[PDB]
Amino acid sequence: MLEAKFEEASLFKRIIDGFKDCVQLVNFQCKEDGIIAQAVDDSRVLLVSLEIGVEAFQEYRCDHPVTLGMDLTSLSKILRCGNNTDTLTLIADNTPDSIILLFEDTKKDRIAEYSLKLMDIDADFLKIEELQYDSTLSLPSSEFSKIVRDLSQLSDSINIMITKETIKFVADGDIGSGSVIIKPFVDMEHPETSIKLEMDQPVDLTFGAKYLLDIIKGSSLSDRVGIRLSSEAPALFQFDLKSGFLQFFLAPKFRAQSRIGNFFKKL
Amino acid sequence: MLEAKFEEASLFKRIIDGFKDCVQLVNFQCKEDGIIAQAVDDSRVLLVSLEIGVEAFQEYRCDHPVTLGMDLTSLSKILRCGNNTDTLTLIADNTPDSIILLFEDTKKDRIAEYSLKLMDIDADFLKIEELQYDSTLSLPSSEFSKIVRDLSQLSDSINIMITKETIKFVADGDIGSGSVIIKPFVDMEHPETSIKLEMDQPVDLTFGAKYLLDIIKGSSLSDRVGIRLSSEAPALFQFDLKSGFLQFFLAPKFRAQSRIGNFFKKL
Amino acid sequence: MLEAKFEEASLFKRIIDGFKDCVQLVNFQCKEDGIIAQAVDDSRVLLVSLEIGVEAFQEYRCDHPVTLGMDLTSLSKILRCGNNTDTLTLIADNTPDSIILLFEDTKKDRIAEYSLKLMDIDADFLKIEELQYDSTLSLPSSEFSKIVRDLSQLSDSINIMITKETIKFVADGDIGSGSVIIKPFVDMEHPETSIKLEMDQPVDLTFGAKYLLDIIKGSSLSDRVGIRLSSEAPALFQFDLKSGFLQFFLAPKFRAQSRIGNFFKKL
Repeated sequence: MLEAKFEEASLFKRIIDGFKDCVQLVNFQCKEDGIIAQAVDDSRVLLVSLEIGVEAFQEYRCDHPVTLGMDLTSLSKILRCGNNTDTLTLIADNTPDSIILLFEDTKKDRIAEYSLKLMDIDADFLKIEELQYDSTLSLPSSEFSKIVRDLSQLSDSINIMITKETIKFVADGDIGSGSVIIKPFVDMEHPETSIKLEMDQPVDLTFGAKYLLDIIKGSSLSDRVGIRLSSEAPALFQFDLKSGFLQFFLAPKFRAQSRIGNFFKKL
Repeated sequence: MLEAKFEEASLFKRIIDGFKDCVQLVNFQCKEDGIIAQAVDDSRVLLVSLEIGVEAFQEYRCDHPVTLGMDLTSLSKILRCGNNTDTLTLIADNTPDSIILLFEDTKKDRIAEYSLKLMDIDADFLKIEELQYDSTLSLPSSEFSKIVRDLSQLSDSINIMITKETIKFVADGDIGSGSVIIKPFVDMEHPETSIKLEMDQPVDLTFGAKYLLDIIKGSSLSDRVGIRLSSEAPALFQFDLKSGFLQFFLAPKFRAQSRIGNFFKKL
Repeated sequence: MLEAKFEEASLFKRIIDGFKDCVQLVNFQCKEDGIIAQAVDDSRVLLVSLEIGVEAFQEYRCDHPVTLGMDLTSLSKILRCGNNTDTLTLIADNTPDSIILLFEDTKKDRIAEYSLKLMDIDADFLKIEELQYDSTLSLPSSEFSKIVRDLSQLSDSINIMITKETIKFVADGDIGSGSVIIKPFVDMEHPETSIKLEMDQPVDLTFGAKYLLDIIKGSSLSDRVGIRLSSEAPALFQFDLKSGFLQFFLAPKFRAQSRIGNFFKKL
């Protein structure tokens, strides 16, 4: 038996929005420490990884570990039934063939109970390699999605280059090219805006703009994206949650598109 | 000679919007005490019925009874030409071959005189029965249409069930289920937020969501919808005007779509 | 070498927006006194002509006169970048094969630099002899596009008739017809809402509503359009900038559309 209550239903909606469009059929495995999910797009270059701590809920309790296979686009149909600020409680049984979503309003005399039919999804789970990154940076999610959205008009590839307190996004395509250069700074007056490069080695990696355009959809979960780049492993884009996170692992282009399985092996 | 005058043109526009998406070709009957209209969907499940009392006009004069056959989508093209706040004056002659719409502003000697060609529409007036309904309820137009819009994600059929001070909407479909339970409560704080119910008899009917979604388009005429349900009659959805109304009669599904002609016969 | 700076990038976006939908491949000629552009639609009915004086730039310099052939729809992709209020600097070389667009934000130390590949466009330039117009008028750009957008609901032709302190737009079509008449006046409380007419002879011209709908897109540049109509010359619609303008020369219909090339000959 599972009983997870979100203080505001919009949170679980913003989370699910964060990686539908990249993958549609996801296994949500509910443990007693929270809910985790992992999924790889059909091109095998982008790996979504979800972690929600018990702490992120108003109340959470999972008797046994349970796997909830869900179609994200049908789940998001249900998740638009909220009143944005409603009490969303995910509830399920022992060997559930369906989960229940119970939207509660504070005004009471008003409760809505939706049932999502579950699905059997084969689970290819890939151990995420504990690895050190050459250059880890952090910037407001707001400005990153604007950098990505601008340059993707110009090319199918965006390149990230970290050199000595220089972060350089470049896109070169048929109609032309673009550069946006940002340098690390703290503005304590309003500190939710610092660019924090930390560079061991310089890194020059190129990614498909299409995957980055799906990654920036996680911006609705955190004020700042943390990006961690390594010369020869997938890049980590991370949006931080109340006490979990949404992580996109992006196989870079070396430029041949490499696949995420060339770094991460099955369980 | 007909000279109807809406001090605010927006009101004849919100009226037509309430059922342009339901029936296209409608006959507007203009007599001495006001205007009536009646139309049935091409599937003969929905019966729209319009009534505008004279009191709803700022000025109104109709010498002898006149019928205006109109293509609602062409009328709505013209009705989108105002400033919302213009005084729209509806005008016609004897044996009218076209109607006149006269938008007047109060912020300038501005007059946009439009002419809509009239149309010959076969009259299919059906009598109305409205026998003592087992149960009648009323709720905010806002709250009703969101209930309908939510559940229609889940199934093609919405079922309404009235019991002791409990109104239950339920939708059962391929991806899952949804039910909303509301309880009558009258609330002096603000009168617009009161759910009213009178159950002489408990009653449950199932309707096509596709039709309900056209019915909720009437939300733009009153802040509250009135619903009247009986076991062997069509359901009555009613949006009230200042001395008028727009009503939808909906043939229920009792697993089969029944057609309104099994309840209403010709004139 | 060319260095043209807009104080706000917003201006060059709304300028290009004003006629990207009318012609796609435009030659922008930078002389030292500013930038000029002229282009004709594929139907040879509408002639766009642009003029930006240096007075319109925050900063401006052009050593030798240079022509930049540009694809407007590719240019507007770049012009969608930046923060609308950045300092956009247009930059070019001797025989430039590319333009450089430099978005600066006057708040942080961030510079975004785009390069647009140029285009080889044959300079179909027309000598323009505007002559005397029988009638010239001016009204709010707001009100003109609302008149045009309204009346094109009804027909493919809109007729403008100037006669005795009366401006009369008429549209006659299949579903019906509409006429709006405006009279010349002045309200000093708000002096940008005034209709100004000056008539030597009355004029009655008919235009294609498709062309008018592209012309009204210039409203994003000025609060007022100036219209000048003569009997057998194209109509002039003009939106004024601080030091320059965007003007449309529109070959009238006489039931038959004339071609701009029947009034203006090659250079």
